[PDB]
Amino acid sequence: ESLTVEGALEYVELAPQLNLPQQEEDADFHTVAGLIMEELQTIPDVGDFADFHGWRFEVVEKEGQRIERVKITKLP
Repeated sequence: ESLTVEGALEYVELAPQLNLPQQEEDADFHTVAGLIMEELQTIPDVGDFADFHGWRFEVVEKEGQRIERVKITKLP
């Protein structure tokens, strides 16, 4: 599977690689999965997604209640 990360990748680890923008100190999430929950404000099902700074984050696999895998694509 093409362009996917684990839910629990750290923003701090992903972002410098996608040039995502730096976060502030009052950080609301630390992980890809956390990013998704933050934007949605709810428990994402499979195939829920969040758009953020020009990218889309889509939950492809849930293991239980954990977001296991997310698929990163590009927005318009």
